Amino acid sequence: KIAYLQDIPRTIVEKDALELILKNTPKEQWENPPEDSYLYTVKAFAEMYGPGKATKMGWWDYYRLKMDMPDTTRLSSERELQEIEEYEKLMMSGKVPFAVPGPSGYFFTGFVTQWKGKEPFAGDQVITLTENGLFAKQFLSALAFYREGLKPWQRGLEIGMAHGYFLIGPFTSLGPLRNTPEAATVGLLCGCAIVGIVSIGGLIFGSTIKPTRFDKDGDKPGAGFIEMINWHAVGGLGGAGFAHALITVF
Amino acid sequence: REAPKVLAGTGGPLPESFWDPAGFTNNKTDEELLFYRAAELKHGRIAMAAVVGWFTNASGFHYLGDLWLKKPASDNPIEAFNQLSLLGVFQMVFFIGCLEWLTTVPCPPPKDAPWDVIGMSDVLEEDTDENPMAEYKKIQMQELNNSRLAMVAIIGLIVQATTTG
Amino acid sequence: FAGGLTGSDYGGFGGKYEWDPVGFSTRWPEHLAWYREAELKHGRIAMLAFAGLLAPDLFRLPWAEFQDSSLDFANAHDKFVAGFGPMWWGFIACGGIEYQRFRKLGLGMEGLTLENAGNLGWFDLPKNSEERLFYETAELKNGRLAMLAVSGIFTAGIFWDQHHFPFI
Amino acid sequence: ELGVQAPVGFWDPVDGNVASFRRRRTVELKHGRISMLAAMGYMTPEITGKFPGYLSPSTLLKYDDIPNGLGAISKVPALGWAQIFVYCGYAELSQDQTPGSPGAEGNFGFKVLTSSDPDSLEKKLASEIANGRLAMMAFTGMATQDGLTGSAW
Amino acid sequence: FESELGVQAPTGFWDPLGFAKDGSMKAFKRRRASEIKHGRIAMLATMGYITPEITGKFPGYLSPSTLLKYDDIPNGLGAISKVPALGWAQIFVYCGYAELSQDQTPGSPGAEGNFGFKVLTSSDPDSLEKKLASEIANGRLAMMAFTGMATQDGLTGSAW
Ligand code: CLA
Ligand code: CLA
Ligand code: KC1
Ligand SMILES: CC1=C(/C=C/C(C)=C/C=C/C(C)=C/C=C/C=C(C)/C=C/C=C(C)/C=C/C2=C(C)CCCC2(C)C)C(C)(C)CCC1
Repeated sequence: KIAYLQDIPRTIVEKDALELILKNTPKEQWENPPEDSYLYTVKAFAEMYGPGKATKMGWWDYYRLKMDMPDTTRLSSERELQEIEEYEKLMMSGKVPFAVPGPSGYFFTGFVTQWKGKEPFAGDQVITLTENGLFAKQFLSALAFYREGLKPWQRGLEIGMAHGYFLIGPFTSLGPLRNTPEAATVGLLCGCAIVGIVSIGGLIFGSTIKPTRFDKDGDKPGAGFIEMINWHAVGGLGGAGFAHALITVF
Repeated sequence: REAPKVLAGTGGPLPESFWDPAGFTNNKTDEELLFYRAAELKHGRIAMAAVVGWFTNASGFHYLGDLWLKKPASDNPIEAFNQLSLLGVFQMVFFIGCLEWLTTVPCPPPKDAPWDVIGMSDVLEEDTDENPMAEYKKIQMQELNNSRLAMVAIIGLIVQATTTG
Repeated sequence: FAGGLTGSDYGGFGGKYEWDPVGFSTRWPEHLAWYREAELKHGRIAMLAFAGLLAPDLFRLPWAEFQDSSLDFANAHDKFVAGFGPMWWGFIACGGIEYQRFRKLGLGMEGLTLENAGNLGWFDLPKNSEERLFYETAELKNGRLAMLAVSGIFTAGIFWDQHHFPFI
Repeated sequence: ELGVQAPVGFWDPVDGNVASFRRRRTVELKHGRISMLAAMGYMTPEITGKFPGYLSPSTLLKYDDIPNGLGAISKVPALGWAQIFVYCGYAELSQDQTPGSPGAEGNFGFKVLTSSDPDSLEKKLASEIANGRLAMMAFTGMATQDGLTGSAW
Repeated sequence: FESELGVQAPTGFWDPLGFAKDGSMKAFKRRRASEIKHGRIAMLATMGYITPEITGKFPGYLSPSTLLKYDDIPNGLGAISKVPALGWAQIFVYCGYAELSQDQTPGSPGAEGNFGFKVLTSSDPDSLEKKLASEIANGRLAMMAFTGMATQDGLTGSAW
């Protein structure tokens, strides 16, 4: 075995502490401890003080030696070493022990979410719960923009109804004429104007970028997107009018 | 046990004690047992929020309901429900109705784990061997044991309130 | 764990507990005889202590000096020891019994080992060999509980000024 | 086997099977235990008095103010008997008959039978059930006494 | 299903509203379990009104603390507010067990009305159908009798 690790006096370092050092230190470093490693000091002293060597030390030299050796509490135990050796294995295997940020910190949720996607080198395929979970996937797929089997005008109508119904509120309330007796027809006009402006922007997008994911086969490129935008304008008008009708009637 | 093995190591005082002192699970099929758990977790998850909602309302924090009723509602959560404006209650029912619709029809949970309403099963491992993770069974215990306590707790709140104030 | 001492085993929902979360047994294995002897003797006295505080409230010894009211558990000690008194009658008695333990295990308690500890030899009720194991654990489990019980009795009774069985 | 006694045989002028007898045996032993607890339980508020005391819920320092064999109530200890009822259920839902593989075995938590004095099977199992039968009649007869024939003693 | 214990004689397969055109095979047993449970409750419910009418109210005290001689509690509706909530809780608990006993889950022996009473177990003399059909038929009569009895106690005001 290694020469300097045999018959080392307990006064230099205790048996349990030495075993803890040897466990913490990687095996390949036992023969020649590097430098600034407790094992390096153990070697540099056990080769000077021992049974066949200098058996006594000055009180100050021994005092300084006792403050260079580990104090039996600053060394990781077997379970902690297992924690590290397995945490690093998880991290390198592409799996992340799931954690959630909290009040300046994060709680470990005790879950192994496989992190690297199907393309391990792709940066945007790292799968997370909020985008790649079952609920997230089915929610995104079932949106009007993505729902299967919807004609482009249906997607446009649904999105427009949502936008037009919502956009009335910010104007009819806390608007310039929020306290007038009408106070809602103004909001209706402003919401219809916002719907028209964003529809014009969508028409610009469809006449410049021309997305072709909604076009049926053998059609003018971007025709599906243009139809979706026109029916979004129609749906925005309808939703704004419906919200105004509900506000006035009720 | 056979079929109760699908919900094994997940209940009892200690985690691996199938309690069932009524035979409610024996002779029942695997899908029925999974559906019984889906009912248990859903009750418990609502019970946990119910108890938290009860305490943040029985202490004096009913802002939406003090600002809608234009007066501080009574601390007693049962009596505060009556004072809460009917528009508020109907919207509360509708929001849960949308959530219950959303989970069931558009984004259904799997049929093997009908309680994965968020759907971690497509990114979770649950079967690896790491220590600093793969404690998902333990956090399943904490959800179930806490939720079961919340279920009997919230009933105690309602029963005592409706009887001995 | 701790020789063959019966502190663990038959100890609740788990068969064996083995509660030594400081290592006072592994660190000092030569004292497992002393520790058991101390643990048992603590339990027996505490059990007599708790059953003590209650019975004076009903019957009083015929010593005719203890036959006086107002001698609760916060003043009986400092009252009986006199200028001697009943407390020395008890202390002398405890000396007589404790001297017997010396004879059985030698003067230095060299014979004290991990199996004869807390075994004065008074065998009237026990029977068989497995019951002795069962009764030994039943002894300690009662004894350890009363050690914490009389600890709560003495502290709570004198702090909150209870001095009687509720000790509240 | 088991509770078959000596002065009478199977005493079945009405179960008479295996599985049905097993459930009936569980009822028999269960009723036997309560009566023995109740019979000795009723004699104690008698001589040795209504022993209780100490700070109890709405019954602080209550000297077991539930008098008479029925116990009555009036917010005196009998309302606290509901806590006995609740905690009796806890033992009835944790250490119960569904995991009680034999007739009415609770795995002998106290280990009284591990040579402490009771024994497995033979007279002890027969003595428990026979004593339970006597106490059940005694407790019922004691119930009649309190109702229309004064008190216990 | 057209050959179970319910078809007595005066009426055949009496399903005017068509619960059986779509009634699944397990749904029959589920609804049969509902019918058997309903009928047995009704028989107990009926006895529970006709018997305190002729036979006097219980000689006793009902609640040993709140002076209930069984005579201040009327036989019929309104007794729900006279009997204590705990005597109501305790009967609720007793009925609570009687179903949290040996299970009546779908497919279990408790799901077809079998629980283990066996007060009348004739030695299979072609009478198992007789006792079964009688229990179902009487339960059907008891349910109808109770609802009339409930309307008798309500519309008139008290008792009958
Ligand atoms: C919505 C209620 C509900 C449901 C559906 C379940 C479902 C389940 N539990 Mg469960 N549990 C609950 C509440 C519930 N739990 C509560 C509140 C507690 C705390 C005491 C527990 C404690 C518990 C333990 C300790 C264990 C289970 C287990 C199980 C599983 C086995 C099936 C079973 O036990 O019976 C399913 C059927 C029911 C529970 C029927 C519901 C109760 C019926 C209707 C009667 C109760 C009425 C009640 C007496 C009166 C209501 C008021 C009351 C609060 C006083 C199953 C998934 C076992 C398991 O999976 O472990 C591996 C197990 O060991 N549970
Ligand atoms: C809880 C009540 C209940 C239930 C669940 C059943 C269930 C059943 N009966 Mg049944 N039955 C009942 C009451 C009930 N019965 C009563 C009271 C009578 C006496 C008139 C009968 C007479 C009867 C006969 C003669 C036969 C059955 C049969 C059947 C079985 C097949 C028919 C079916 O699907 O019925 C389903 C039943 C229902 C869904 C009940 C719905 C009741 C509606 C909603 C209301 C009816 C009006 C009501 C009286 C209004 C009350 C007024 C009040 C509001 C004030 C099935 C197991 C047949 C059978 O066994 O075939 C093999 C058969 O031959 N029953
Ligand atoms: C809050 C203070 C507290 C009390 C008051 C308390 C009480 C008892 N504990 Mg306990 N305990 C903790 C704290 C407390 N325990 C903690 C933090 C842990 C996690 C490390 C823990 C774990 C265990 C285990 C593993 C066992 C155990 C035991 C007993 C026991 C014996 C009863 C009997 O055997 O007579 C009694 C009275 C044994 C067992 O039997 O539990 C029934 C046994 O195996 N405990
Ligand atoms: C707060 C909250 C939230 C959210 C929510 C939301 C987001 C909502 C929305 C809502 C909405 C946004 C709604 C809307 C609706 C709409 C509607 C309902 C509409 C309708 C329309 C109509 C009906 C129209 C019609 C028409 C047309 C189409 C054209 C012609 C004319 C007319 C009018 C006929 C969360 C969950 C996050 C959480 C918490 C709570």
